[PDB]
Amino acid sequence: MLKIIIPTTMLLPMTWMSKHNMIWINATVHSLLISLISLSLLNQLGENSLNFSLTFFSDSLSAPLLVLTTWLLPLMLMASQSHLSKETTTRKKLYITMLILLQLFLIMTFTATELILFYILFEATLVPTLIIITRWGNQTERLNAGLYFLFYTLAGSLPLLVALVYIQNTTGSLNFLIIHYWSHPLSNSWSNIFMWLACIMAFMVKMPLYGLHLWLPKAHVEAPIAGSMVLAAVLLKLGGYGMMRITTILNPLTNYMAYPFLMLSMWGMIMTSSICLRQTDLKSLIAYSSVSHMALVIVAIMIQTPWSFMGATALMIAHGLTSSMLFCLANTNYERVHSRTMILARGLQTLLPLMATWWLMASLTNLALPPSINLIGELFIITASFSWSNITIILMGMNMMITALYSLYMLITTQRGKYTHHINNIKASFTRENALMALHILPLLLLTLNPKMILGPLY
Amino acid sequence: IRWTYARSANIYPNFRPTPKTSLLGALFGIGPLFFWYYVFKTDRDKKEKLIQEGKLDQTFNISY
Amino acid sequence: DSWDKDVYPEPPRRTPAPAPQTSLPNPVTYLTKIFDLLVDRPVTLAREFIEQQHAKNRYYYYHREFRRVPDITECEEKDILCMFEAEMQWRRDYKVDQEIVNIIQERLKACQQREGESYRQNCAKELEQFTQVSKAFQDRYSDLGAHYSARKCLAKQKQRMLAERKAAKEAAA
Amino acid sequence: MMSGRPGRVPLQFLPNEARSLPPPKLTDPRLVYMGFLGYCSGLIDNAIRRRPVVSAGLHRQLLYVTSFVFFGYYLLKRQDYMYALRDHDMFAYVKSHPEDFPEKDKKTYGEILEEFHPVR
Amino acid sequence: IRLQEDPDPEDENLYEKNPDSHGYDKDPIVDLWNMRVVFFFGFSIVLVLGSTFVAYLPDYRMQEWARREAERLVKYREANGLPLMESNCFDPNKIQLPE
Amino acid sequence: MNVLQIVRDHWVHILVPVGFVFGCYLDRRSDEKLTAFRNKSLLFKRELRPNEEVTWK
Amino acid sequence: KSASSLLDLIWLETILPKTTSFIQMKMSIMVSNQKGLIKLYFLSFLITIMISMTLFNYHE
Amino acid sequence: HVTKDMFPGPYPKTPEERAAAAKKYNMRVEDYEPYPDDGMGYGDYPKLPDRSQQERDPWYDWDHPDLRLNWGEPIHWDLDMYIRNRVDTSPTPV
Amino acid sequence: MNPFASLTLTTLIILTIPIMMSNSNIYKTNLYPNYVKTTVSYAFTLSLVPLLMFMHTGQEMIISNWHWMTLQTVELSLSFKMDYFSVMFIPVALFVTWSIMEFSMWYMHSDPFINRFFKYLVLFLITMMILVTANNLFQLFIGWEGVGIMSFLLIGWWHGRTDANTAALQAILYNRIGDIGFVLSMAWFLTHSNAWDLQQIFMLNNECPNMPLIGLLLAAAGKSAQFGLHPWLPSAMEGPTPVSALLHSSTMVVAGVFLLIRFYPLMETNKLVQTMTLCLGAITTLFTALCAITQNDIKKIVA
Amino acid sequence: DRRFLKLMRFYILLTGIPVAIGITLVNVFIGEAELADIPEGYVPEHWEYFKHPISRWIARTFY
Ligand SMILES: CCCCCCCCCCCCCCCCCC(=O)OC[C@H](COP(=O)(O)OCCN)OC(=O)CCCCCCCCCCCCCCCCC
Repeated sequence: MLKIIIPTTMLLPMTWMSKHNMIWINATVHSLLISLISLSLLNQLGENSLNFSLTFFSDSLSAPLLVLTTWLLPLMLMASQSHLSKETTTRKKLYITMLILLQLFLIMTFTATELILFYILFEATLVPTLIIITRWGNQTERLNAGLYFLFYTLAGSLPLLVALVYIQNTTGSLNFLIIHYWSHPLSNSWSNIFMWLACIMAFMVKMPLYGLHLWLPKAHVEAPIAGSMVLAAVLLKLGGYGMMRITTILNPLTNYMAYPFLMLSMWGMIMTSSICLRQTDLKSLIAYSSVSHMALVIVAIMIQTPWSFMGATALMIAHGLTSSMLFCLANTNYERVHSRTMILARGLQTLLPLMATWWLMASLTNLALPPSINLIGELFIITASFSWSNITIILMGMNMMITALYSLYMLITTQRGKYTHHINNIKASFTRENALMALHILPLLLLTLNPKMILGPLY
Repeated sequence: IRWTYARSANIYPNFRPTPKTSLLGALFGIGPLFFWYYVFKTDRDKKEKLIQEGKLDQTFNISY
Repeated sequence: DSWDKDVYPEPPRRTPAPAPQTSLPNPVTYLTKIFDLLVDRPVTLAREFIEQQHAKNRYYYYHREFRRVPDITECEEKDILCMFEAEMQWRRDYKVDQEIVNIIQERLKACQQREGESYRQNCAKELEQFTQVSKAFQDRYSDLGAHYSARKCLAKQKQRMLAERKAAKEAAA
Repeated sequence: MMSGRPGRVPLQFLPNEARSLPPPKLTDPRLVYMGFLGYCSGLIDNAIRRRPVVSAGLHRQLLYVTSFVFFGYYLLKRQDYMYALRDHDMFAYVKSHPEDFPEKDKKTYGEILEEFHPVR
Repeated sequence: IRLQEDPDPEDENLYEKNPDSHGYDKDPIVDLWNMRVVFFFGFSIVLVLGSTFVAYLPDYRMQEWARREAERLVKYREANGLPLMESNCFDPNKIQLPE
Repeated sequence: MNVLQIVRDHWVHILVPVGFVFGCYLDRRSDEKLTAFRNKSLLFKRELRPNEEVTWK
Repeated sequence: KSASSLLDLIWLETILPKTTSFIQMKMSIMVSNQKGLIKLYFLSFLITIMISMTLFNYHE
Repeated sequence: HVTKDMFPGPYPKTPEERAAAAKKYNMRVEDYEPYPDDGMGYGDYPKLPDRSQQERDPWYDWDHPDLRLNWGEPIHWDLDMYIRNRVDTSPTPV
Repeated sequence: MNPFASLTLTTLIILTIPIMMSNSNIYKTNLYPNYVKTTVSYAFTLSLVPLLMFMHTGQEMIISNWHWMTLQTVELSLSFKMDYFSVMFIPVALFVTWSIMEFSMWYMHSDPFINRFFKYLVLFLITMMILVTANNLFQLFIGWEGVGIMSFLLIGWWHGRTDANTAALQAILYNRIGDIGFVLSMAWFLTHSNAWDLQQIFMLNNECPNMPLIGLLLAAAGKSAQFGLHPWLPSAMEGPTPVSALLHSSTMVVAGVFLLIRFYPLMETNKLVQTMTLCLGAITTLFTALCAITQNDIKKIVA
Repeated sequence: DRRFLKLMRFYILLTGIPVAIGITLVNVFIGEAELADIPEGYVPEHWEYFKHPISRWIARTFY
């Protein structure tokens, strides 16, 4: 699988040795090239995963993530074109290195064949993002933003490490294939429930879980524009991809003690969606809506119904995209006005009509309107939950109450309505914003026509 | 920007753990959760009381 | 008819014989006559075009067949070589078993619509034959979860097996 | 473990019986990474002394990689030797001590009874 | 003065310098360039040439293999009257039921 | 146009493809490292043909 | 109120992050800041000997 | 332009900070009624009567007639709660 | 067999053509309002040709022109329930739309977004008549929100009006309240009857569809504006009188009740389930007609 | 705004028409596969089993 790994490793000499003017022209022109190279990984067998080597392998679950990450990397490049034009060239090369290194650690992480190799490359991603969030951030609190990020993720990461080595000494291998074939029932002993607690709370923290979610509002809001998309789009989803992987040996204790988490997600998803409708900062909305959708997929894995694993993958990519346009859009209002208050800028179609067109179709994508894979994945979660419990619908049905209650709400107060006559700052839309808008939303309608590949391994 | 800082930032620097704040947090935090736990734990086992000695309909339920 | 009735049985074709005792020219028939002449014939010739050009070269495909492996039952415990084959074999059977209830569903789907309100009795055998397919499908696969496995399938099969074996002994009385 | 191994000679980088093991290849990925590590020391040295970080002191860089490769190559010989030594008394102990190491007549899944957990 | 600091710089509107700007760089020749890069592969071969690749996967997950096989198997047991697939697959002959 | 400037403007481009095709080699190089069961997988013990050597490279 | 001001902005942010970070902060100065006079330092060494030798009695 | 004072600080206990916080929200000294101070987090912010943005004078030359706002004048903590699109606090005939 | 399906399937195709000319902007501004007028008009006149087949033959038939994916035992396919309910609803519907949008271009004549409006009407039929032709309940749901989020856009024809934006909020809210039961029916259908096809749902003979018909009854309450979720039509009148005439007179409100009559093979199976339909329906008639007894407008009384 | 719109479809159509005419050519110029039975003599290659010429093409070179 070094088809994709090495050219990204080499991309660091590429950007570092590139000339003064190109750099970003260089950075994109080859990151797109790597994207179609990673588009090859769409070749799955039925159920036997693509085992490329002893340490690297991929399956129907990992591959959609790989294409998401690799194709994402050009997007923050062009997204960061505006924000970081003033800075000198050397840090420009360093910033791209952080982006490439981040995507580098992502692709190996999703493709590791040994659990600890996944873990070492799991939390290896906070190191570059901590640099991105803290150094290149904009507002003052960004200092405390990074601390909240790493400490939250680490507070659960270390228990996983102690658990992982324990399984190594107990079973003899943490490799996905061996642990899957030699999967054994995790008994109900108090020792084993804490083992389950160790192997789950790590992903739950950066899931996030209701109550264990403060980092995203304190990080995504003050993260740099490029950094903000990457966190929500994919760096949310390491825990998820790990979660469906480690859940092969935690049975049957999962069906017995997932209730507190199924609780905290269900109430949290309504709670997060409701508070999402009542923030004064637009950037907090995509952050709070993100966890609301993200709280949904934790429900999927807990019931571990085949249908639940169906929508877990689809919603992951769907939301992972969905947060991307909104953060891109929410960015576009910011630097134009140097504020993230939706109240300050209202009715932008009277000034930016094309931006509004992109705004609404991303919004209705967040609405989970079929045939978009946002709904079908999200819908499969509903069906699995009903199989788990018929009553489940009402609490989550309350989530199909708040989403559109806010997901069109900023539309009618950011892109829709009248304009304040004092902001002459608002200007025409540079084609970059619409162009990246095109590569952002056009895919989601494209693979909508063909949902089986991003459906997941349960096909 | 006085309002924006107020609505988000000023809360905890001015927050004080009064007894009523704990009660409201209880009946809006752990409280509603236990509501969902008791209702969801019940029907779940109520379903589990159905399957074992065969009193549940599974004529078409082959998409578990 | 690239398919065949043994897998896809369909009701026989019985059409009425209209006797237009009326005098008004039947507009419906004239709409067909203009339709086949104006619409079918040109696209048919285009369809007749794609025939012999497809006939000037006809590369053949063949079926992909797999030799039946020893099952997990004879697969040695904790063994990893012959576990591979039996796990592969079971999952293909899993994918196989989904497509046959699909085929019965498709047969079920066609039975109602093509037989109108008479499907209440015309699908009586079609309705009954699904139930044995579905119930046996559940006995093959049920409550296996996302991480289903050939071992777990046998564990369920065993779990049912001694329960009925003990019940049969109890039924002996 | 193995400082108490019989015949062990302290202060001896590579003992004689180590040579019976396959010497690490020149293109061994771990070896070439050690060379890549030597390269990375080259950039930093030019960086600390604020010299052209890519074209200054190529002689320094050439020494900075070759020295890492040499100490690398010898280190991997020792690395393989200890793992081979650990695997040696490994199989010496299993053969000389049969009773303490039972080989259970493991039997296929058709004869075992693993409980099925009905998930839902 | 306290902290000697520069005045806050004003946003450089790309369109005022060249009113054919693209939000890519100051220099127009590189600016029109950066479009021809993204409006190259980005939309051209990642989406369009990408779509034909992903939409033309050779038998992704062999669902057609199961299909024609499912057609193939059902006629066999329907020809000799067997009720196609059976409640159990690991047939009773080779398993070892306890006691 | 002068050869030196085209090197001094467009030379980092030509390295990304060869970096990729380099990877293809180790992917091929990795393949024979684990031949192991060469034509003794149960599905694929097809009888050897003299024209070739084994089922796959 | 119940969403941001009560629970999210305060309560969940009070229990785990603020309180635990306070605990680190609270007893740091009890253990980090010390008087610096030489006498008490070796005086502290004293009782360490007995508790090691007598209280838990690592010898037994 | 905005360093430290404008943002809410503590609850203005004393009359001196009562007047300073009244000046902080550019209101008069006498009409300044800060929010109740009991584990509430509002502090400097004043009590705003339930007057929605639909209820305000639609014939006034508002700087922002979107929700009938002006420039510089104080703003309700729950402003977005009661705006013309959302819930309204307006008189009814009965 | 040769005719019937291909003709009406062309109707779905041919008035989608105005849309992807509109995106390609091959329309020369003022030509588009008349251009779509023509295409809808032939879409009418062609729709009678399948209709004439129904008066004489009376036959109906379901088309599955595409297969989306196979969820193990569920193979979602592009299935169309083409029948008497489907075919005859076509000509009456869009001829009414063709009739009104002419009155629109005379009325709606000054706002320079004539084309943007007219295409907005054009895709509106596309989502409508796919509901009445849809066979799998998923396809019906696709059109269910399709009209719903598009009523939001259409009634919000003027972003200057904040009442319009306000009106859309409850219009989507009440519509969203309805489709919760649609999800509930979907959830029940996907678990219990494990199917999506309307033909499959009824032909399983689910004689105890308590939870589904509760969901469909809830679905009507939003779409068909029953009691509780009535006042969104008193809100949707703010959208231009043409489009208000087009959507919120009888063209997409009936989709909710048409859903129940689609489910008629299982709608009336439970006598009790019938009962609160009469209950929900009766209170609307008393309440809504009471409201129209005094209305100082010319829109509320009709609604 | 309109400039970005027309050229973005221009670039989409730039490489879209060649694959559009290509996909039309393959199913109307060089045929589609049909089922057969191996006469037990020719070793069937992996890309041979497949339906569409492009499907066998991609499998032959990229699989
Ligand atoms: C395969 C090898 C690839 C690398 C070697 C070949 C590179 C050229 C490839 C063909 C390019 C065709 C278009 C050429 C336009 C030239 C415009 C021009 O002259 O710009 C020059 C200028 C730099 O200054 P100067 O060179 O001094 O000239 C101006 C002096 N006043 O201003 C500039 O900014 C110059 C920028 C021009 C960039 C041209 C494209 C570079 C990238 C090409 C490869 C991209 C794909 C890589 C992978 C290919 C294989 C898959």
